[PDB]
Amino acid sequence: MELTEITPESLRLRPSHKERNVLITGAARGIGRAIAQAFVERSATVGICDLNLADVARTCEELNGLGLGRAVPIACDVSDYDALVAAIDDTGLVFDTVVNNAGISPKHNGVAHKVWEMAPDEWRRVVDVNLTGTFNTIRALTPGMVEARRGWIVNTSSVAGKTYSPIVACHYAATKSAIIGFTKHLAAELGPYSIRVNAMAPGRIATPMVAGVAPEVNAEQVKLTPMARLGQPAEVADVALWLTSTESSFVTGQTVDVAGGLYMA
Amino acid sequence: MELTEITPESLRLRPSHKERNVLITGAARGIGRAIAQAFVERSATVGICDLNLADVARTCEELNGLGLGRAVPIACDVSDYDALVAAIDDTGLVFDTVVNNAGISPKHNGVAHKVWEMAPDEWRRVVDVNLTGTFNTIRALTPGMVEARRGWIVNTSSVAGKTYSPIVACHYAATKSAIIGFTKHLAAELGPYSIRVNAMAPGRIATPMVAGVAPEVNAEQVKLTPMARLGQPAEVADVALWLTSTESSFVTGQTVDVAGGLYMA
Amino acid sequence: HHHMELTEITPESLRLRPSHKERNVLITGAARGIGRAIAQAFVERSATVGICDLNLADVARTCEELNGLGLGRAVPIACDVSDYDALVAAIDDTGLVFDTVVNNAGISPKHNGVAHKVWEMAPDEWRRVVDVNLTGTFNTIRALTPGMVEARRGWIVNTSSVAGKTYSPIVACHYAATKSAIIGFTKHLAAELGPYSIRVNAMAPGRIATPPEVNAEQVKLTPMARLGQPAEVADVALWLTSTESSFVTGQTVDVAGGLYMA
Amino acid sequence: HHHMELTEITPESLRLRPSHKERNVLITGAARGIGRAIAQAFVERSATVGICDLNLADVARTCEELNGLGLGRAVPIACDVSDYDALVAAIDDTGLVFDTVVNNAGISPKHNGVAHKVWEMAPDEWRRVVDVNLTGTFNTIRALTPGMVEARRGWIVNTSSVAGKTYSPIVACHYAATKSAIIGFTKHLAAELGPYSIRVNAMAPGRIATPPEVNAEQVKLTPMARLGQPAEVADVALWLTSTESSFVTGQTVDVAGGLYMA
Ligand SMILES: NC(=O)c1ccc[n+]([C@@H]2O[C@H](COP(=O)([O-])OP(=O)(O)OC[C@H]3O[C@@H](n4cnc5c(N)ncnc54)[C@H](O)[C@@H]3O)[C@@H](O)[C@H]2O)c1
Ligand SMILES: NC(=O)c1ccc[n+]([C@@H]2O[C@H](COP(=O)([O-])OP(=O)(O)OC[C@H]3O[C@@H](n4cnc5c(N)ncnc54)[C@H](O)[C@@H]3O)[C@@H](O)[C@H]2O)c1
Ligand SMILES: NC(=O)c1ccc[n+]([C@@H]2O[C@H](COP(=O)([O-])OP(=O)(O)OC[C@H]3O[C@@H](n4cnc5c(N)ncnc54)[C@H](O)[C@@H]3O)[C@@H](O)[C@H]2O)c1
Ligand SMILES: NC(=O)c1ccc[n+]([C@@H]2O[C@H](COP(=O)([O-])OP(=O)(O)OC[C@H]3O[C@@H](n4cnc5c(N)ncnc54)[C@H](O)[C@@H]3O)[C@@H](O)[C@H]2O)c1
Repeated sequence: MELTEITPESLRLRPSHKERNVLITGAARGIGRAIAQAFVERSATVGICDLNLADVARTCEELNGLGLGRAVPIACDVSDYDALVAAIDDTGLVFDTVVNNAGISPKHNGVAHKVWEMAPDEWRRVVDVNLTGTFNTIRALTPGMVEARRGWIVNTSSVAGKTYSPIVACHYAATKSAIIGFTKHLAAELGPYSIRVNAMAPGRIATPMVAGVAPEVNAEQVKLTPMARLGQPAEVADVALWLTSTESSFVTGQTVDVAGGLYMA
Repeated sequence: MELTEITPESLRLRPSHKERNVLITGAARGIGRAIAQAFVERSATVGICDLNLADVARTCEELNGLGLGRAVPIACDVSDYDALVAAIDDTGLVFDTVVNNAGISPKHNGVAHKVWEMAPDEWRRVVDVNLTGTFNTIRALTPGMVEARRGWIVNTSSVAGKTYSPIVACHYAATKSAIIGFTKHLAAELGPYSIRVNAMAPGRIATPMVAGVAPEVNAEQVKLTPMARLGQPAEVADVALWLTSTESSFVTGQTVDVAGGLYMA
Repeated sequence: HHHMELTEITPESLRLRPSHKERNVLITGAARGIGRAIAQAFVERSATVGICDLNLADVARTCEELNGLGLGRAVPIACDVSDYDALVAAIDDTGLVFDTVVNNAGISPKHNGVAHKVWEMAPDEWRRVVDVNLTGTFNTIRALTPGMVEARRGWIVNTSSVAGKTYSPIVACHYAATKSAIIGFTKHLAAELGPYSIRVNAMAPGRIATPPEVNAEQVKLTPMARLGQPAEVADVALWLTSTESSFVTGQTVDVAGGLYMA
Repeated sequence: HHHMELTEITPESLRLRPSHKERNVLITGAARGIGRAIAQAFVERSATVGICDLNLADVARTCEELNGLGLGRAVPIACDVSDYDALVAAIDDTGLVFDTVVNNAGISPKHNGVAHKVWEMAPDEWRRVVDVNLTGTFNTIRALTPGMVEARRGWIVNTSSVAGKTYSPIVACHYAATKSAIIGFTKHLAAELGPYSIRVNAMAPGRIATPPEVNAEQVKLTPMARLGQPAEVADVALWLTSTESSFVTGQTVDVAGGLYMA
C-alpha cells in the first residue's frame, strides 16, 4: 500500500511556525527527528533535546543546513529535572512550545518481559523517562507560559495506552495510559491562561523499532491496520505541527491517534 | 476572554483544498455555514446542503461572491435518502468529501424534555436526522469513493455524546454517542481503500443556539470551560479542513473534541 | 486447541439466594440466547420477570419453563419493542409495575453469514437495526421511567457491545452505531434519573455462545481463550440491578474475557 | 439541602454470605478509609485478608478489630508498598499465598487543602505520588503474579479515580496522571494474564466519605445527590473478585453516583 495524500511543497514549507521556539525531546532519532524536521521546515526555532551530545550536534547540523528554521542543542536526560533546566537555559532561548516525544520501550532478545518477570528497576526507569520526563519539561516551561498567557504542549501516548498491544511491556502501556488523563488535567489547569495541551497516540510507525519486531508480527500488525501500511514519521510530525498551530485554536485536552485505524479505542 | 491565536491571511486563504468537491450538510446556518466558508476560502468546490431552497441559494450567492472556491446548491432533507441522492446528482458533480454537520436538538420553551416526558416521535425525528442522515450521505458517496480509492468523511458528534450536558435531551446525547463508534467502524471498513473517516465533538460554540440557552446557563458553561470562552464556528471549521487535508494523512477513526476543555472525556 | 474450561463456579446455595425477591423485572429479547439466560437468572434470584419477545408461542413456552423452577415467576409480554404503543399495551396487560428493565433485544443482520459493508447497505436495513437496537431501548425506558421517577426507585440495564467501542469485522455499521449510541445514552440517562435515585448502566458483551471458523478466530483474539457463557452476562445484569452496586451508575461494563478491550 | 438518604440496603443474611471462603486477599491501604471498608467486607464474606498499610500499630489494631467479628481472618502486613523488597518480605512473613490483591493504597497530596498546580509542583512530590499510586500497584502485582500464573488462578482489582478520566479541580496533576495510568495498565494486565484465567479490573471512585464547602460542591455535581459510602466501593471489589464476574476483565468501573462520568 503506497502513500496517497501528498502535500505540495509550497504548503509543506509554509512559514506557519515562524517566530516560535519549540522544544522537542527525543529529537535525534525516529519520530522526534521527523518532528524536528517538520518544525524547521515551518520556520520554527527548535531545541534538539536528546541524550548524546554528538547525536544532538549532528541533528542540529543537518537541520541548520536546510536554510529554513534554526536548531539549537539541548543534550540531557529528560528524567533529570535539574539537568534539563540547565540545558534549556544554556540556549538563552525561551521556549513557548514543547513536544514530549522521548520514550523507551525496553525489550529482551526482541521480546517484552511479562509482568510476572518484570524487574522493578526496569519498570521504574520506563516510568521515569516516559511519564516523569514529560512532567519535567512541562514543570520547567509552564511558569513562563502562564506568565506570558501563551504556550502549546504536545505529549506522546500510544494506542497501547488505550488497548492491548502484544508488542509492548506493561510499563510502556501504563506510562502511555498516564499521558492521556495527564493531558486532560493539564489542559484544564492551563486553559485559563490560553495554553493548549494535547497528545498524539501513534500506532505502528516506520521507525528503527520495526526491525526489532519479528517479521511475522509486523506483517500481522499491518494486516490489523485498515489503511494497510505502517505510518510514516512525517505523518506524526504533521499532527504535532497542527496541534501547535493557530488552526487548532479551540482544541485542547485531546489524544489523537495517528494509527491508520489500528487498535482503535 | 479574547481570541489569542490568529491565523495570518496568507495562510487562511492558501489553496489547500483546490480540486476538491466537498459536500457539507446543514451548510446554510451556524457551524455548517462557517465550514462552507472555510472550504471555499481554501479553494474547494462546496455542495451547500440544507432544507430551504432560498437559504441554500442565498448561501451559494454569498460564497460565490468571494472569488475563491465555488458553491453549488443541494436543497434537501438529509434524512430522505432518495431525495438526497437526487439533489446530489442534480449538481453533476462527484463529491470526494462529505462533512456531516446537519443536526437538531429540539427544546420546548427553551428547555430539553427529560426522558420520562419525551415524545417517541421527537426521539425518532432526532435519530432520523442526526444519525440516519449522517449514514445517508455516507451510503450515497462511498460507492464512488471506494471505486476511486479516494475519499474523506468528517462527522459531527458532541461532548454531550461522551458525558452529560444538562442542556440537551437524551435523543441528542444518544445520536451524538452513536457517531463516535460509527466513525471507528467506518474507518475500519473504508481504510483499505485509503478513505479516512473522523469526527468532531464541539463543546459550546458561539452560534444561534446560544440565545436559546438561559443566560445563567451559558455563564456557567463558560465558567466550566478552561479556556474561558465560547468556541468560534471558524475554529470548528479549521478542524474539518485539517481532517480532510493531506496533513492528517494517517489519522482515521478519531473523534476530536473542539471544546476548549469543557466536559473532557 | 482453543477453548479453556470454566474456572469460577458459583455454589448452588449462592446461585439461588433470594437477592431480587419482590422485584418486577422486564427483560426484552427474553425468549432465547442471552435474554433467556438473564430471565433464568432473575427467576433463580426470586424476581418476577416479564418475558418480552416477538413470538407469543416462544414467550409462552419460556414462561412455562421458568415457572416450573419453583422460584421466581414469569409473565408473557409478546410484542415488537420498536413499536411503542404495542409495547405499552403489552406491559399494561400484565398488570405489573416494573421497577427494572434489562434491554437485551437486539439484531445484527448478516447475509449468508457476512455483514454488509456501508457502501452496499440497504437504508431500510440500517433503519430497522436503529429502530430495534436503539429506539427499542428508548421505548422501554420511556414507558417505565414515569413510574420509576414518581417512586424515586428504579434500575435500568442496557446492552451495548465491544463492537460499539472498537471495530469488530463480524458486524455491520448499523450494529456498531446503535451499540455505540447505548454508551452515551446510558451516561445521559444516569444523570437525568440520578436525582430520583434511579441507576442506569450497560453491559458490553464480547463473544457469547448464543444463537465456526469465525468463532475460532474470535476465541484466538480473546485473552481468556474461550467464548463467554450467557449465564455470565446474566450475572452482570443481576449485579447491576442489585443493592451491591448501589453507587454504580452510568457505566458500560464489558463482558468479554479481554476481547476487543476499549 | 444536599445529601440524599441511602436507598438500597443489602439484608444481613446476604451481606454475610461466605462468598469468599477459602480466599486469601491482600488489601493495600487497609488501615483506614476505603481500604479499611474493603477489608471489613472481605472478612464479612469469610475471606482471609492481608492488612497492608504503613504503621504497624494501625495495622495491628485493624487486625484485632476485624478478627473480633468471628468471620474471616485478618493478618498484618506493615510496609510501604512502594518499596518492593520490603513488600515482598512482609508478604513472605505472613506465610500466606495471596490469590487476590486489591490495590487501594494511594495518596493525593494537598497544601492546606489546595492542590498545587503543575507550574508550582515540586518534582519530588510528583515522584512520590507516582511511586505510591502507580509503582506501588505494580509492586504487588509483580510480587503475586508468579504464583497466580503458575496456579492459573488469580484476581486483581486496582483503584483508579474519575479524576483519571476527566478533570477534577480537587486533585493535582500527579494524582490525575497516576490514576489515568491504572486504566490502561489494567487492560494490558488483563490481556497478559487472561491466558492463565486471571482476571484484572479497576474501580474508579468519585467522591467517597473517607478521611466542607468543597464536598458540598461535589455533592451538587453528583446526580445521585450524595457522597458514596466506603462500603459501596467495597461491594464492587467483592463482586470483581467473585465468581459472579467470571467473564469480566480489563474493566474500569466508576463508583461515583454519576459524578464526572467519562
Ligand atoms: N515507533 C512507533 O511505532 C511508535 C508507536 C507509538 C508511540 N511511539 C512513541 O513515539 C515516541 C518516539 O518513539 P520512536 O519510535 O521514534 O523511538 P526511538 O527509540 O527511535 O527514538 C527515541 C529517541 O528518544 C531519545 N531518548 C530516550 N530516552 C531519553 C531520555 N531519557 N532523555 C532524552 N532523550 C531520550 C532516544 O535517544 C532516541 O533518540 C516515543 O514516545 C514512543 O513511545 C512510537
Ligand atoms: N452549536 C454548538 O455549540 C454545538 C455543540 C456541539 C455540537 N454541535 C453540532 O454541530 C452541528 C451544527 O449545529 P449548529 O449549532 O450550527 O446548528 P444550527 O441549528 O444553527 O444549524 C444546523 C443547520 O442544519 C440544517 N438542518 C437541520 N436539519 C436538517 C436536515 N434534516 N437536512 C438538512 N439540513 C438540516 C438547519 O436548517 C441549519 O441550517 C450539529 O450537528 C450540532 O449537533 C453544535
Ligand atoms: N451474543 C454475543 O456474542 C453478543 C455480543 C455483544 C452484544 N450482544 C447483544 O446481546 C443481546 C442479546 O444477543 P443474543 O446473542 O442473545 O441474540 P439472539 O438473536 O440469540 O436473541 C435476541 C432475542 O431478541 C429478540 N428480539 C429481536 N428483535 C426484537 C424485537 N424487535 N422485539 C422483541 N424482541 C426482539 C429475538 O427474537 C431473540 O429472542 C443483543 O442486544 C446483542 O446485540 C451479543
Ligand atoms: N475517597 C475518595 O473520594 C476517592 C476518590 C477516588 C479515588 N480514591 C482512591 O481510593 C483509595 C483509597 O482512598 P481513601 O479515600 O480511602 O484514602 P485514605 O487516605 O483515607 O486511606 C489510604 C490508606 O492508604 C495508606 N497508604 C498510603 N500510602 C501508602 C503506602 N505507601 N504504603 C501502604 N499504605 C499506604 C494510608 O496510610 C491509608 O491508610 C486511594 O487509591 C484513592 O486515591 C478515593
